[PDB]
Amino acid sequence: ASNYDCCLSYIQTPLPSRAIVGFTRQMADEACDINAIIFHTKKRKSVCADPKQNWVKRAVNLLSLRVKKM
Repeated sequence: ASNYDCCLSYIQTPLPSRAIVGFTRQMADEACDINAIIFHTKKRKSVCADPKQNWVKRAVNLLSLRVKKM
């Protein structure tokens, strides 16, 4: 096992969604072989955070209802 070369660079530091302005979902196939969360904080470029965290899943969660009509 080893860290892949997903987006620019994996989320070297998982920050709270309180600093996440925007984000998107990243599929496992392209430059990434795994799932990652293309974060777009207000003080950090496109961040790639694997959807296996509490902070990530929290940000992706609000999105799960956002990118899913109900």
